[PDB]
Amino acid sequence: VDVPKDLTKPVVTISDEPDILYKRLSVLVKGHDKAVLDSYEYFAVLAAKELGISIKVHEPPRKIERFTLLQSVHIYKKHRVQYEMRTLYRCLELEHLTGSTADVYLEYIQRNLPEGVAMEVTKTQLEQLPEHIKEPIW
Amino acid sequence: KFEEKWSKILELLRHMVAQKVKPNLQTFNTILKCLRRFHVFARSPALQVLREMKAIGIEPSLATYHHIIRLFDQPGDPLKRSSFIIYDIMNELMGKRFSPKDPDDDKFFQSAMSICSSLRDLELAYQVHGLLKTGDNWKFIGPDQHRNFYYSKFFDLICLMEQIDVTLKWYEDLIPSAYFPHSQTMIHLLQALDVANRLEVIPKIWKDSKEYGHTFRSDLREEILMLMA
Amino acid sequence: HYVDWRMWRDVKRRKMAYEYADERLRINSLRKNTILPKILQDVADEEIAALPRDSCPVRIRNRCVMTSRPRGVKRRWRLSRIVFRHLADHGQLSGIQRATW
Amino acid sequence: RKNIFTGKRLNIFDMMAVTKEAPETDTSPSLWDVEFAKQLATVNEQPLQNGFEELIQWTKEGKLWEFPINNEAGFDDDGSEFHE
Amino acid sequence: KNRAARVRVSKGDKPVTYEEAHAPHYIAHRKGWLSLHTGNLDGEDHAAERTVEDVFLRKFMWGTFPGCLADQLVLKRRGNQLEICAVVLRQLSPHKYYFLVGYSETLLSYFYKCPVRLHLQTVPSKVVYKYL
Ligand SMILES: [Mg+2]
Ligand SMILES: [Mg+2]
Repeated sequence: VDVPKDLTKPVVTISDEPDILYKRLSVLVKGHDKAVLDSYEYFAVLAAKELGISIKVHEPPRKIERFTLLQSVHIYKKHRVQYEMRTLYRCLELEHLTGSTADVYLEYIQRNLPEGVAMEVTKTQLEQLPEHIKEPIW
Repeated sequence: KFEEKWSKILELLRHMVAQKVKPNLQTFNTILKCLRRFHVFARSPALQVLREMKAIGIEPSLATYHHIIRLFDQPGDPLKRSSFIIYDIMNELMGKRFSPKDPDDDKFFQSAMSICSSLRDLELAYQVHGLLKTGDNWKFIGPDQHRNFYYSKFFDLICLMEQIDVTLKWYEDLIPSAYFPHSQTMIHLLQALDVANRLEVIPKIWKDSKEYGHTFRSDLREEILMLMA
Repeated sequence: HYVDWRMWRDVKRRKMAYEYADERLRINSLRKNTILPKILQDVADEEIAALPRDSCPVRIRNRCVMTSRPRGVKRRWRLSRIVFRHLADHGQLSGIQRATW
Repeated sequence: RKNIFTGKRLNIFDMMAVTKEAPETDTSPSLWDVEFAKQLATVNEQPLQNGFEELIQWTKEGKLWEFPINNEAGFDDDGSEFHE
Repeated sequence: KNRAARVRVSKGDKPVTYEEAHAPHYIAHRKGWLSLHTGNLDGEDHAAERTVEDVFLRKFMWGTFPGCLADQLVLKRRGNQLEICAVVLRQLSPHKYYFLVGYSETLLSYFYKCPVRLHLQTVPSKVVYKYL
């Protein structure tokens, strides 16, 4: 019964400046845990469909960095311990979205980036020719 | 006496007009806050200050109605005047989002709910709580001592004048999410279950009483045992 | 409050090397070319050789930041092999595990 | 049957033709004005109600990063142009 | 014989937690990591700085809640937020826990220049996984 009557909505102002057009957004997430990337993929894909963004997904090949260390504090050279760091990837490819839609989606999925997961988002913007290049001076 | 003080104040205000000084919100809030002493003698003069604000262009804040609420809320029979004063103040504030303008804006809801319980008017209490729930108005409820007082009077009025099926919905929505109840609120709730002939809930009220720090309250354990037996 | 006196000496070397880095860079540029006269480059050789010894970056040593061990250090974590393993073997280094393949 | 907003008025003051048309932008922040502004921040002082409000509060204070992430946030190399 | 992070067999009277009962070769197989950040991912930087901070936070909390910690800390980093999840006992009065939470969160926020939060989960006693 104790529900709010009226809710104040955040003010979104429509500007007079034209918006940015992104041909592609390549969201590459990196992590140590494959299951966490699976959950993040499901969340990011479902979020894109609800907002009407066309999204594809694929898994780049993982990387495993290994190195060796001595096992004893002193001598015993022929006895080592080997460690590794596994970097797993998941690439979300979004296409044909404006700058305003990209800012909202990226803010939504970047805030919900799980701990231990990094993101590298590559944005391909569409631009027109500069006015100086449209014709030769002479 | 009031007539002597009210003659000096009207002299300062006329001086303020001679010096080309415009009054602000605090000019009229200070008048209403200072007339709280005289009570009955200052009821009509206080309403002249309110109509004076509206005409000039100064918008009354939550503090302006708090001082008018406390001025009319004198010990006695509130039905004569306090009834239509709170009814007219809520028709004016209905569906308004408030901003902080006066230091005493966080005292209105505590004062408005205090009269609703005195008048035993539940429809008016819903309008007060409805105004508190529109927009960000919930932040004017005040400190903790004022927040517990507001909900104590609000829920004790629900247990009294509301159906038991709705009373138990407010009981779940407010406690402990909104406030922790006083031991006397648990007794008002038991008295509501008795009037509704729903005593199968008594064991639940005792479980909740212990969870709210009322395990060793004498008045509460005696109330529960008497109803059961 | 550094681990030992040897770490304290390296702390001072890194501080002095940072303070003279710009000066050493500018003087070295005069020496590392075949454009300026030899007479000017010979003076630049004497100038950089007269700077304090502990300003030379080749004297800085990458020691373990927790035990001051001068060798067996992994640069990425700045820890000796012994300290690194202690943290890794207790699962306190994010994403690092034993390697089997 | 008479509303409280209809009746006698003090009639001492007069209707403001218009609110202050031109403000005093360079008004000095006297100790009386800086302290009265803190009393207005106390009437809306309530504890955080949920996790979103903690993030909103940290964002306004500047503790929490602003999203989407800009790796150059808060760093403009003295407004220099590329040709400099 | 290997020693690293191995609680050795005894007479059957030594209680060990789940984390203490697993040797290093079970990391990522049967037990997770006690700290999660992006520093150790391929192409990421500042792994050395995150490591020093983690070592300090573990010593700070151990001495700030003496005799209260019932397990190792779990350190989480998201953006510039730092979350510290600790399992503590139910011996200290709640007032002292609230004091130490308000004190530690504020002190660490000013020390590492980032919003720090401390999440406490209380247990009646140290959770025993097995008796070695
Ligand atoms: Mg060397
Ligand atoms: Mg061996």
